[PDB]
Amino acid sequence: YHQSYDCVCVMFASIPDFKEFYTESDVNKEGLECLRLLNEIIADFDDLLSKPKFSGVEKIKTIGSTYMAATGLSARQYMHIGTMVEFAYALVGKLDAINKHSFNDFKLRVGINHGPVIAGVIGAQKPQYDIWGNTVNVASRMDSTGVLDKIQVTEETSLILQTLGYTCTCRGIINVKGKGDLKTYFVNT
Amino acid sequence: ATHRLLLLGAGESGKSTIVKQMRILHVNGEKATKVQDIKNNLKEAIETIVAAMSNLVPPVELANPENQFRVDYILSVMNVPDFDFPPEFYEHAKALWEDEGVRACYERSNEYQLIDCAQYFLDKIDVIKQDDYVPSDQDLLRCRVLTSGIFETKFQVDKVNFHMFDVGGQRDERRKWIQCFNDVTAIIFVVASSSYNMVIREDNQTNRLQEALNLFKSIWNNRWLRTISVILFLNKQDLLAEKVLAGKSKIEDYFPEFARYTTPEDATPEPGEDPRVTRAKYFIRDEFLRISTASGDGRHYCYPHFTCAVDTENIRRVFNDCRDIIQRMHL
Amino acid sequence: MMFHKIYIQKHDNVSILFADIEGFTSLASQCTAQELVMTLNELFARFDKLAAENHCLRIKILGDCYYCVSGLPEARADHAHCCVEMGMDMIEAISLVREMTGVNVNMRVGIHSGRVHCGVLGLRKWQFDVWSNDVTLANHMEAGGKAGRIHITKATLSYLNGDYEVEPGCGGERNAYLKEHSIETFLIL
Ligand SMILES: Nc1nc2c(ncn2[C@@H]2O[C@H](COP(=O)(O)OP(=O)(O)OP(O)(O)=S)[C@@H](O)[C@H]2O)c(=O)[nH]1
Ligand SMILES: C=C[C@@]1(C)CC(=O)[C@]2(O)[C@@]3(C)[C@@H](O)CCC(C)(C)[C@@H]3[C@H](O)[C@H](OC(C)=O)[C@@]2(C)O1
Ligand SMILES: Nc1ncnc2c1ncn2[C@@H]1CC[C@H](COP(=O)(O)OP(=O)(O)OP(=O)(O)O)O1
Ligand SMILES: [Cl-]
Ligand SMILES: [Mg+2]
Ligand SMILES: [Mg+2]
Ligand SMILES: [Mg+2]
Repeated sequence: YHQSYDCVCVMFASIPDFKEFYTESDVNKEGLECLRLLNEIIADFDDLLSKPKFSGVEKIKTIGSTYMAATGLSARQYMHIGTMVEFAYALVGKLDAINKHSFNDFKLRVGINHGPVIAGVIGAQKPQYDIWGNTVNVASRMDSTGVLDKIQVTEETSLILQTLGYTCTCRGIINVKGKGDLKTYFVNT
Repeated sequence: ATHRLLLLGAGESGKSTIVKQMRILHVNGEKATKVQDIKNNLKEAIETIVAAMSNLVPPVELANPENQFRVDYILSVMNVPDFDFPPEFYEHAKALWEDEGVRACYERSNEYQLIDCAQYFLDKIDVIKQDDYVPSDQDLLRCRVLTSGIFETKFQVDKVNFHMFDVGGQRDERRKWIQCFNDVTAIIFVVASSSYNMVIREDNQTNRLQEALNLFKSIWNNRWLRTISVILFLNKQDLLAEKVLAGKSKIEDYFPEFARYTTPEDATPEPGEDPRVTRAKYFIRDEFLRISTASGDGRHYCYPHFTCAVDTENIRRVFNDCRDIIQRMHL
Repeated sequence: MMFHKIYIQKHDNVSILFADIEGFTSLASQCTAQELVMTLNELFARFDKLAAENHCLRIKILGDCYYCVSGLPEARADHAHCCVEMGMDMIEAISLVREMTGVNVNMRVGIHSGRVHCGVLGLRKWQFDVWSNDVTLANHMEAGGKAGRIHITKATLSYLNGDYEVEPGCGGERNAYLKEHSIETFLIL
């Protein structure tokens, strides 16, 4: 069965610099070694879910080297949006530790939005939980048009974050493919 | 049995030279392509010294105003794409290399970026200039060419295979090392002991030996090398002694802690080794031992070796000692 | 050990097919989140069925992006024909979904053949995925595809043994990646 929700906070956090780092050679076993490092990265991110403060976070899937998660699938009334941002900071703490041991400079680029979504499975093969909707499309656009080391949020999302005590900055007005002109913000660290 | 060895260390420590010894010792048309590389070292050495003369503080002056014209020459061809290397070049170079000023500037070469094979190639210009010139084994050892990317080298010592991996030691290169961490028999960390009075190329401020120490700590305490042992090569042992005995650049002026240091009891000096030298080389080793002592007990160890990579004779000795460590420990 | 165990395995002689809806962000804007997930499901259910008949193994579904590879898990020298047959059926399937629904759906089919790494990543929420330069190419063949037809590389044509009629694709002029990598494309009839 497919359930409908009203307020869900979706998130996409990419590592743009990976695609370049990945190369297929005989020394690195046709690129297997590069995938071994991603497996370490994605694994470090995953164990944050075991922390008590992140019990409300749901890892949906992993697109490439992009980590997709969402909060509010279990339902200070809007705290779930503020929490997703807290998780964004945590992924940076983890990605930075990976940098310290692999002598790299990988930086995270985040995009968060919120709204109505549709949860459930799809197709005829495997029981894979996924969330759909415009809310999810925009979150992904908030990540693809973002800046490294920044959490880009939509306008509506900016309001809610401010109420919870967060500060924001106006990225400007950019044309998002398919959606038109949206005004976006950048959460202040 | 097969062993996979990875060479780690900062830029110019002596990694690529160690692989050239494995070829000379256990592996062995191309020798003619290295000529072009050797001539480049020569060109880069002369121009770097000359160009540095006016920038030092205080500026060093030529002893023969005649050479001022030759100075003008070297510079006019500094960044020329493909230099044909005419007979004039070698002449100008040689005259400059004999000028006391150019020599005084060379003595203070630790204050600007200069290649290690400088004094060696400049001393044999009359040999490299010939058209019938054939590079010696020692010539290839000294020749310098930056390493970029990863390189594998397979060899054999008494029907036992060894895969050697050579990587770039410069900051930007380090990011590829990770690709070899998994399934490594042991690590060979190389250090430029003689580089205590120099600075790295990347920023022109961080002390070279300190960059080595920090890098070692980063490798020793790495989360993916928790059980991999490290064979430490305190390379450039020849230049360390020459520097210590010359007394121009004092070791305690860079690393203050030296003043409160005495040679250890278990110290085994070389026959005919100066007390000053002994005390110096063991000091540098102890710095790296202080790091390896504090962590990863029993899981992995560190084995120090005094090394001079361009001494085909010395490398046989210490590599056979390594072959011992590897087999004796079941690695 | 020191590196988390990695459940990945290399595989040569495989075909990777990618499909994507054109203007999906635009579509999710017009109709209700419910109807969208329903029309999107009507399509994927049929695809998943066709995947079994054509000897293809479906990988994931990222919004409107659908991908499956032939020649896995068990090696199949018939591979490249499976993906072509898959896309063939896919196109008709989309035609009927557009027919009974009344929704403007169109898709781009991109196929390529080469080696592929496969397995899973991380610790939580595992989903069988594939990675490799060749996989990256199949994806770009879809982006650089032509709406309604089947875009394939020369590598794939060499595994077809001359059974399908094609025409000059011109993928180099529709996608920067295919040009910069000197890829010769073709369109099936
Ligand atoms: N005198 C002397 N010169 C040495 C010694 N070891 C290396 N050299 C010289 O130092 C130079 C640099 O050594 P090299 O091995 O090329 O550095 P590297 O560590 O490989 O450098 P990289 O490729 O990471 S950037 C070479 O000219 C080499 O001959 C040594 O023990 N004594
Ligand atoms: C991990 C590296 C590399 C190169 C491996 C690879 O083939 C990919 O994972 C594919 C193509 C591939 O896994 C198929 C799915 C999808 C989602 C299309 C991937 C992304 O485009 C990845 O890039 C991004 C941007 O994450 C990419 C290209 O990344
Ligand atoms: N559940 C999901 N999982 C993963 N990615 C998703 C999911 N839902 C949506 N997406 C994403 C983010 C936006 C993307 C669909 O838009 P896409 O980038 O394909 O553009 P588009 O369909 O508007 O146009 P086009 O494909 O023609 O360029 O798919
Ligand atoms: Cl060094
Ligand atoms: Mg080198
Ligand atoms: Mg689309
Ligand atoms: Mg898409």
